[PDB]
Amino acid sequence: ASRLYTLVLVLQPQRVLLGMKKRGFGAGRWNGFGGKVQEGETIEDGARRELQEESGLTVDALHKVGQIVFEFVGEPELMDVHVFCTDSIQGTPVESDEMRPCWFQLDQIPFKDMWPDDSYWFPLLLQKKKFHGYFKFQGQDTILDYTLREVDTV
Ligand SMILES: Nc1nc2ccccc2nc1N1CCCC1
Repeated sequence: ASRLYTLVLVLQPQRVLLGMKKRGFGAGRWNGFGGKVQEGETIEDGARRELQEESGLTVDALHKVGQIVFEFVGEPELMDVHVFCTDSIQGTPVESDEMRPCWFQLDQIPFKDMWPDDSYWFPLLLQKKKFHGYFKFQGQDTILDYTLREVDTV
């Protein structure tokens, strides 16, 4: 009863890359890069493809850092989001009709213009912790309840 999704954060020692969606899913918020996984495609392969297609970057090594399940009250399908980190990229991010990438110093993460769950798990990602999480939403701006715990293996 869930659909697989990937989310990739390009995290360097002093900055992180986010992209502003110009429309569709996530318009007007800063997002990591990702999307649905294809049939016959592993999750790690889906994440590499999604990062490259949406940001224009080429990634060597991806590290699995978390798994987050999203429930939207009333919607049957859960979103099972597999979160990845990387610091080994080649290229320059590309702005397209769909996405506007920007680098953010770690102290200037725009949490007020991101999703409400990001304020909870993003700090774990930034200090190299792995996590498993669950968030129940009503709409897109209200967390009804949640769980989030640090783990040794994702
Ligand atoms: N992190 C996200 N939180 C959301 C909360 C409510 C509604 C939608 C959301 N989308 C998110 N992300 C976009 C790509 C994966 C994570």
